[PDB]
Amino acid sequence: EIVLTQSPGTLSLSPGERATLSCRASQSVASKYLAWYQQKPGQAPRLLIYGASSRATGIPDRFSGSGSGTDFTLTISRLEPEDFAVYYCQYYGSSPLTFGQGTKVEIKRTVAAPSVFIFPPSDEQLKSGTASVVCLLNNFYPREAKVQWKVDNALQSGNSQESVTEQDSKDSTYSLSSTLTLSKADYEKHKVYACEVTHQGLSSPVTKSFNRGE
Amino acid sequence: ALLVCQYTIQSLIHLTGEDPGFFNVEIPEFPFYPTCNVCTADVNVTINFDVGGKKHQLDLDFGQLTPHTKAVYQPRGAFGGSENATNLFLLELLGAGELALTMRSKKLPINVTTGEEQQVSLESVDVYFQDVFGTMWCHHAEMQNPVYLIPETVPYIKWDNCNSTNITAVVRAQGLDVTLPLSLPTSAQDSNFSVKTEMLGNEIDIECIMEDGEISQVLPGDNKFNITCSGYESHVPSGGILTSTSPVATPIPGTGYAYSLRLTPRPVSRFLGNNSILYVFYSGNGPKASGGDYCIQSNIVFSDEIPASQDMPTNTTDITYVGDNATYSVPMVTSEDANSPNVTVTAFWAWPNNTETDFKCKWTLTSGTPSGCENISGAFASNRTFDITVSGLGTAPKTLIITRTATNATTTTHKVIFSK
Amino acid sequence: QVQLVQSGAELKTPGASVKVSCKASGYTFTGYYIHWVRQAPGEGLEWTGWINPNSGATRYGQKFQGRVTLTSDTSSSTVYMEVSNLTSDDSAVYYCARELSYSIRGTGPLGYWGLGTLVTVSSASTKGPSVFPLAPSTAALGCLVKDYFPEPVTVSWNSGALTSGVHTFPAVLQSSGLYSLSSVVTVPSSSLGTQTYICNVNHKPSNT
Ligand SMILES: *[C@@H]1O[C@H](CO)[C@@H](O)[C@H](O)[C@H]1NC(C)=O
Ligand SMILES: *[C@@H]1O[C@H](CO)[C@@H](O)[C@H](O)[C@H]1NC(C)=O
Ligand SMILES: *[C@@H]1O[C@H](CO)[C@@H](O)[C@H](O)[C@H]1NC(C)=O
Ligand SMILES: *[C@@H]1O[C@H](CO)[C@@H](O)[C@H](O)[C@H]1NC(C)=O
Ligand SMILES: *[C@@H]1O[C@H](CO)[C@@H](O)[C@H](O)[C@H]1NC(C)=O
Ligand SMILES: *[C@@H]1O[C@H](CO)[C@@H](O)[C@H](O)[C@H]1NC(C)=O
Ligand SMILES: *[C@@H]1O[C@H](CO)[C@@H](O)[C@H](O)[C@H]1NC(C)=O
Ligand SMILES: *[C@@H]1O[C@H](CO)[C@@H](O)[C@H](O)[C@H]1NC(C)=O
Repeated sequence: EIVLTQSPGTLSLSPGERATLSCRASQSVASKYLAWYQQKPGQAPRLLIYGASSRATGIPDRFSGSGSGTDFTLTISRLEPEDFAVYYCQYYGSSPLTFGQGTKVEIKRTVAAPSVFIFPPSDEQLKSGTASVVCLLNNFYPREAKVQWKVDNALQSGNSQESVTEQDSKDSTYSLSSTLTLSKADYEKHKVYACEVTHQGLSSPVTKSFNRGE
Repeated sequence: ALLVCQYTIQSLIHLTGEDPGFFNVEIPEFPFYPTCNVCTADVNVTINFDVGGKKHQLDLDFGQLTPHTKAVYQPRGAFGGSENATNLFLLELLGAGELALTMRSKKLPINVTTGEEQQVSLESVDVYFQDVFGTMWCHHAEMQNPVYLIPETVPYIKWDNCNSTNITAVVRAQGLDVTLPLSLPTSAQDSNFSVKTEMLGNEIDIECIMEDGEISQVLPGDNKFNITCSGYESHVPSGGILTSTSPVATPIPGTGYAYSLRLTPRPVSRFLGNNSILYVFYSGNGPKASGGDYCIQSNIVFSDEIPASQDMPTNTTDITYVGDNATYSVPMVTSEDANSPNVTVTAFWAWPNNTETDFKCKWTLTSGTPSGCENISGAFASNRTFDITVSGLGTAPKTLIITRTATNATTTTHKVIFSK
Repeated sequence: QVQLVQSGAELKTPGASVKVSCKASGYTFTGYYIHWVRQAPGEGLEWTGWINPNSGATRYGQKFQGRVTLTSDTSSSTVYMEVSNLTSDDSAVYYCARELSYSIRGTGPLGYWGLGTLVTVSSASTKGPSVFPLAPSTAALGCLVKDYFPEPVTVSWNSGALTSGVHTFPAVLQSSGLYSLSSVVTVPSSSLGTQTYICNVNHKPSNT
């Protein structure tokens, strides 16, 4: 059995520059039995390099391969937002096929302010007996943003969830959806509901609120 | 108890890929003298096994080797093994004085110590070779990484979905040679050709691919490429040639241009049985272009006759002497120098009709007086060269067969014809 | 031409009994090697095993200690996989791949990959999802899908339309042991009175 260790792990570089991802093998692996793969979030992986230097048909020129002995590196030269995927190094030829740990590559983007959209619970959901108020941050690169819920000027701490999409491959932005789940009678007992968003590039916390019954 | 070796030559068997089901070892060292119908050779085989960390030993016996009568020799003795280990071994004669010991590795040959241990790993195979002069040639093929034995993997799942052709593939001296005509929709300058072979039989599963990968650019006519087959390697490796019988530059769609693919997978054992199956998967490619994957299968049969003369390579030289004092000098053998512990030179008249009469001309470094070899003076002079001198000739084109060997050298043989 | 049409979205019991089809087409199904690479949500790809559709030669990973059973029939170009054991940590996405070209006994790089089949081992029951609309007001509207336990859940918008504005968020595991996600599409805020957007989520049911 053979072990492979992938060193970088996370790059988080600028839109366009050389990203040298390394992958070291414990044993003296043959110079042709190493591969490289690219898996975008949600999709399946795709072959990038097969003979350790050979590039598979269809692959871009930016994808260069290098390596011999135990030190193998793949060089992405020209970066762009369509390279957010996670890259793996594989070994094939021995009975136990070995993969790498992966290396998530992140593309930089200018500081973009998020657009906030608050959604009250639908009456169809109120008929079920459990209300949920959603708060939406559409597009923002920094990915660090605090979404504090507020009911009648009172902070809500443990009654809400948050979901963040990974950096998309078009403009390198993120999205957030915070769901505050309140009880039925609890929702009927309160009048206002506010979603406060503190994010870089705004210089001011942005609050989107609404009165119950508008 | 056993025999003592003289001029031992050890090999290093290296397995490529995985084990197909047999264990082939070629031995080109042993001498097979030319122009001799009375030259027999007794061969005993000793094999060392490792069952559970403890060493083992298996003694075989193939008896005399009649060169001009039988090609495939099945052993007629076993002193270290199981129930019937004599059907698990084949001693095949290739051309130019080379044997090939083949053993099926999916059935246990020995079981004397434990019963339910499947950690049997073959580590070294030793082959003895009795010479006509009495020399005890030996060979020691040692495994680089000894592979274990997985027996009886239920192999008879033969299947038939591949376009069948009426032609058959022949295997002569373990060497397969097939010529398959096929058609490809692409041209020659756009084709990235690639081929794979797979032979299925009773328990064997060999897989041959071209180590070169896909063909870079299919040149017009006679595209050669080396192919690597799974199992145990061999010199003069497997090869293939795709000769394009198509003067194509800008192909028109729909036209299937004819190609000629000739394959020669080298390490093909006989344990596939007659009417075995040989699959061939060929496919041209490109930027996901035409030349879709196809398949052609055909029956493979084994030739029982030797497709050559078992006589080893022999440099023929003429000597136009006068009178009766005819002389000839034997040069140095390939892998030797002045520092050689034992060097042997033997000679005998062509087409010998007696065993205990003609094979008396032996010479070592510390000898030179043959027992009963007449009118042949052998002097081991300086320069590490030998000097043969034949007396008592005239108007009779006698021929002499000389053979020289050293410790770490490859045994060579000359044929001198004394005319005029 | 190569196609690896994987089949199934399986929520399986603690005592394993599972099977995935992985239809294959577009080449000689007999000549190429098909591997299976599992990916658990644990930051890693791991190879399970491969099979030769010509001789039935199957090989499996040594970590599994004999738990996989990989078979294949050649009348229909499919390769069935079974991982039936006492499955503890075997909730992963099982990918069906084919090597780039020919190789000697399963040593080709995987060039053609399948859609992937997500199996999830859990002792909890199968919970049906609940969908509720996110009415708009200021140029976006959405659709919420909560309370579903089975992780595999998709959401379509306007029956294929709304490609450059759709935003489907990952699922969040609630303290009740279930998941919930929301999809949202941005709209020009001017064609709202004309265009009617419909949210079609398909896990067990399909609604507006
Ligand atoms: C070949 O030479 C090596 C060293 O030169 C020696 O150790 C070995 O014994 C020789 N082979 C034989 C068969 O004597
Ligand atoms: C091989 O071994 C057998 C033992 O039965 C013996 O009779 C025979 O002479 C041996 N062959 C030789 C020494 O060439
Ligand atoms: C096989 O490979 C060797 C080394 O690459 C080369 O010299 C030889 O020509 C090849 N065989 C053929 C038939 O071309
Ligand atoms: C020949 O075999 C190929 C391999 O699949 C197949 O596509 C083709 O249809 C076959 N030709 C005929 C005439 O059946
Ligand atoms: C079948 O095997 C026999 C050996 O018993 C051989 O003589 C014969 O040639 C084989 N058949 C063919 C078609 O080669
Ligand atoms: C050389 O080999 C012969 C047998 O052919 C043997 O009698 C002799 O003792 C050997 N001498 C040396 C020095 O090895
Ligand atoms: C042996 O027999 C052959 C048979 O043709 C004969 O030509 C030859 O002279 C005989 N004697 C020798 C020493 O070869
Ligand atoms: C020694 O080597 C020379 C090199 O020219 C050769 O002519 C000669 O025949 C050899 N033998 C003797 C005994 O000189």
